Amino acid sequence: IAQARKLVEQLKMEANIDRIKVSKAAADLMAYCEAHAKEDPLLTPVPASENPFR
Amino acid sequence: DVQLVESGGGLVQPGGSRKLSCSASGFAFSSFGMHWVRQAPEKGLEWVAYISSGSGTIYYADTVKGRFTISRDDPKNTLFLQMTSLRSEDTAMYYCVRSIYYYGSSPFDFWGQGTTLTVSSSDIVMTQATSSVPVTPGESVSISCRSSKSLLHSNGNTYLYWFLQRPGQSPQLLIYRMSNLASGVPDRFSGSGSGTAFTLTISRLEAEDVGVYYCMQHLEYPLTFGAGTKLE
Amino acid sequence: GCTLSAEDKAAVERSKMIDRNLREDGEKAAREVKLLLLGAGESGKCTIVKQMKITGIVETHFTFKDLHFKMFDVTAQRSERKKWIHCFEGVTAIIFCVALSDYDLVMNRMHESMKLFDSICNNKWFTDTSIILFLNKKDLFEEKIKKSPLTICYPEYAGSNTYEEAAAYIQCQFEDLNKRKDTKEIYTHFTCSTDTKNVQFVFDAVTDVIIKNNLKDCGLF
Amino acid sequence: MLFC
Amino acid sequence: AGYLFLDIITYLVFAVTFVLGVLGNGLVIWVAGFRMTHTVTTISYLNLAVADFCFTSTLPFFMVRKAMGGHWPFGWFLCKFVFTIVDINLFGSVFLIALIALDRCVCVLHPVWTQNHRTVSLAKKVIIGPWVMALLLTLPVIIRVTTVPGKTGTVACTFNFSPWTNDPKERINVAVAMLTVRGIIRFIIGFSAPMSIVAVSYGLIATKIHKQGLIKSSRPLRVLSFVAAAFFLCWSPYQVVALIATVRIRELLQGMYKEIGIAVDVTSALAFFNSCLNPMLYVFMGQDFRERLIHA
Amino acid sequence: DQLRQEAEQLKNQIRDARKACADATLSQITNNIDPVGRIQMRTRRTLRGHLAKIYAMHWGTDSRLLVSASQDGKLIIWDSYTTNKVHAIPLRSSWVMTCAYAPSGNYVACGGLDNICSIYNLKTREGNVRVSRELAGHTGYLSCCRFLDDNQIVTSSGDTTCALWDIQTGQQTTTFTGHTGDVMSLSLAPDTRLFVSGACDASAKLWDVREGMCRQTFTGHESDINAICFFPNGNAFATGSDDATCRLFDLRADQELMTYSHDNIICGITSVSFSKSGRLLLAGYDDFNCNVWDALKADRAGVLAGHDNRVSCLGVTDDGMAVATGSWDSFLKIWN
Repeated sequence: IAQARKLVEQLKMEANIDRIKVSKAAADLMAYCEAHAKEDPLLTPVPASENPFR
Repeated sequence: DVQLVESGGGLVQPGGSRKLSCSASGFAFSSFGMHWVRQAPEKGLEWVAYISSGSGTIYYADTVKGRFTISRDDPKNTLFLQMTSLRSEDTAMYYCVRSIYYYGSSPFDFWGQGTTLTVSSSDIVMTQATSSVPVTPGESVSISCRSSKSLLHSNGNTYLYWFLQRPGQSPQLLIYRMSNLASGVPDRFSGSGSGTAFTLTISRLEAEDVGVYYCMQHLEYPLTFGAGTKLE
Repeated sequence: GCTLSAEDKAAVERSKMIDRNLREDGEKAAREVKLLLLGAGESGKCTIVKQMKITGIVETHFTFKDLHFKMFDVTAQRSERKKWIHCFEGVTAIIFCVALSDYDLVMNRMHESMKLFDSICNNKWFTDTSIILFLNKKDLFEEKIKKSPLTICYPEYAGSNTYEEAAAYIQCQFEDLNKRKDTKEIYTHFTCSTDTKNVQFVFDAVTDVIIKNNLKDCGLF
Repeated sequence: MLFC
Repeated sequence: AGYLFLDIITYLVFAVTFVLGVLGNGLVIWVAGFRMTHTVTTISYLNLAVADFCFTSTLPFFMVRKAMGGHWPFGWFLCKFVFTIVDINLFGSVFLIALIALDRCVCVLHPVWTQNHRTVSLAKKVIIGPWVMALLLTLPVIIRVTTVPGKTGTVACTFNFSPWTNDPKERINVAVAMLTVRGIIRFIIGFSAPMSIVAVSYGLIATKIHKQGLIKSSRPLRVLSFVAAAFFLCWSPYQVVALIATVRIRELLQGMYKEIGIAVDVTSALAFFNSCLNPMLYVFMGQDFRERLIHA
Repeated sequence: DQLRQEAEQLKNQIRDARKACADATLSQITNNIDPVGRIQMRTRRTLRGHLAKIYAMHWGTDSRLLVSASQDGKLIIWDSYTTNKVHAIPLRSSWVMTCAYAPSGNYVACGGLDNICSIYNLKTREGNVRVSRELAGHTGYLSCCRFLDDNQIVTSSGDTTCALWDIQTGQQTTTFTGHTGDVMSLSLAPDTRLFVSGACDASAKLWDVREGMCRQTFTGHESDINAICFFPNGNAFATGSDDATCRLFDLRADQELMTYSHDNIICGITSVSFSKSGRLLLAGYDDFNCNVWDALKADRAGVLAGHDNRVSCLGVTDDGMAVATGSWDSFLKIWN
């Protein structure tokens, strides 16, 4: 019963958490990828000049 | 407790021979590439011989090839320099300097006490003019060393080392590859510059920094030292 | 050689030296025959460790007739067997201890042991790993079958309560859980607190796995 | 291992 | 007597040997050397692949001589560099086959020893054996094989055996003696030994497998039988006719006991042919190597 | 029973709150952006020194040095640009399932089936790497270990619990006691104030190091989670399961955002990692090759085929310039 009591308490003190909106979450996840897009040497391949691994 | 102790010093007649020995302690001697750096009675450091870890590589100064031989005794942690045909230009104090080479290592980091020797009566030139400058405690001084050849390899790392020789002690490594302040050295020191133009920057200079400072080039063997700049 | 600094070249020399030492240590490590010991007979397994004269894995290095076995005891690892079992994908053979006398002690221990054998005999990892099988605790199984019938565990068993018939029956429905009867070989052996017969047996059934691994490696089989 |  | 058809046979055998050998051994060198890792088995199949690849690649220089009649239209440092690269590799290939048979026999007969000592370090130490022995026995080719002109007007590749020319009869005598030495070495150390090691070290595997009943299937005694009988049936006729010629050597040099030359040509075609299917028998008979080929 | 009823009511409340905010899928939002994931990565380097199945690797902060661990019993510290071995650290227990490399570069760590997260000192006055500490408080195999500082490490263990350590003392300053099956994976959000773990009860949990609580729980998979990894915001993370479907959950909104499945692949996902942008998502499968998923629009935008066995570990450099995959064929590859 102690284990069940602790589990219920954990659910109780994690439920009362502020939520956000999925749409804006996905939009933010998109905006970050778009913003730091140019400095990603795997998405936009970098010329063989400053490619340390050649 | 990383002491290195050199033995084999004394007086030798010219044309003779002698065994020098350096006994290591407190470090994994088999993993290090040990050097020998002599020092004439009142002159600057001068590279002598280097033997790698695993004794694969052995280089020599142009002034001792054939006359000198360097070997290490790994199971017993002792480094041997064999000197034959000791001219009068070999009278000097010989040092035991270890150096381990990997990405980001700290070569020439520990200098032994160094044995004294007496004998009865294309290379990159590193110029370190202005051999002496007066020093006021609490000030800041910058020592200048210059290279004939550009010390900036294509790898992007400039192979410059800065050694302080305390009065009557063994030199402590200060800066490796022109910028990295070596471990155990106070923050106030600093290095900077580009190929063929160097500067060791000290801030808030105080006592127990007096001595003679040397520079090294470590692109190509033989390593060459500056004439040494003195503080007083 | 060209375009390499002095330090950038001594670094490579150190790397080659490191590679030398890795090759040496890899050879010295591959020399050891790596057996995996596992079996729900905890008393059986500790006794077996006892005859093999020398907190997680408990390696037990021993040596016999110049082989260098290395027996890993994993039963202290009380977790999900699925997640670490593939670490032993290359063991030479699995040792398996089950107490014979526990045929009627609780679901009876014999059934738990045979479920374990069936599971560990048909992993996608142990499809070529011969399973040695010790049926230890024989001596007291003798008396305990003299008193109690073998039907206590097997309702379908129909035979005399003599020791021989019961023992052959036990070996039968362990060795018949082997689905892949053409690849794996289930070496079996009845043991007790008796002499070095036990290590003789493990050597005998690890030699026959070295032979087959050599034939497979030479493409010859 | 080659005649002539 | 129809011999033009037999010459046709030899030409086609050389052709197929060249093409298949170059192709297959290229694949095997690629796979073993680069694709897979390096085990004591792979770095022994690789050596055999190399030793046959170089020879197969140099086969067309024999095709041209056969087509053009006895004549070498190439330089001096091709008659010196073809015969050497052929007799290194036709002759450290038999040694590598013998070594693979011996390795298999020890891997089965002495599981304890090969568990303790058979490592890649020992393989690299041993593998110098076949090559050094091949070099040592091919020194005669490296020395006395200089191009010689023809009396009718031509230039061929043969053995000088007397750079000093004092008399035709003395030349014949010295050539005969040295050729007899060469033939004895060839037979003994190239056929008697590797067909002793292969036969013995596969009979021992057969006895161990049947006697002790380790294998339910019969495949090992079939792959084994193929890779032994193919070696025998390929290399054997050439060695027999070669010994026959070495016995009847003065006479064939003196322009009679004819057609032994045709026999030597045709059988040598088959012996060379062995070097093209060696990669099939050894490497591409196992499942792992086939799978690596397919994946790559 | 009454406590079970209360737990069911709380679970219903949580599912209702989750459904309340689920206004739209991320795929709908990203339907209006350019699909530009069509990429080819060529094996720039192959790091070959390990003699057994590589189970883990980690990157140094400089994106130049990487540590790897294997059943070989060794822990090699490599130089990427030159394929050099800076160190090779012989462990006292071959069964290693993890490794970490401190953000300062000073130490490494190495766990496994022996339950001890050992820690090695690389910068020392002698020339040798020596075991500075051996953290011994777990009962089951350690699965993942991540350095927070030079003094505290977090580790996840088959005893269903994770525990932040304190290396000088040797003790656990915290133990996180939430999961129900093995815990197999770990990642640290960039601020290192929190971290997520993916256990074999097909769940993930959002821990919190200084507190020791468990704030969030994500239960989208249908089997165990074999690898987890944050999005570089420290805002979302991607978990790779063994039902062949890695998923991108986000810390906010408490819920799945996207599933990266294709009926062609059915093998389980062993590794998951992102790339500096986050627009690209790698993966690593039992079916011998990676993938490259267009993280914002699930699409197999390229394949890192080229490994002869299962890829067991995958790491994109700190600067983003390359991705290194390890695999049970004992080769690490760099795919710029």
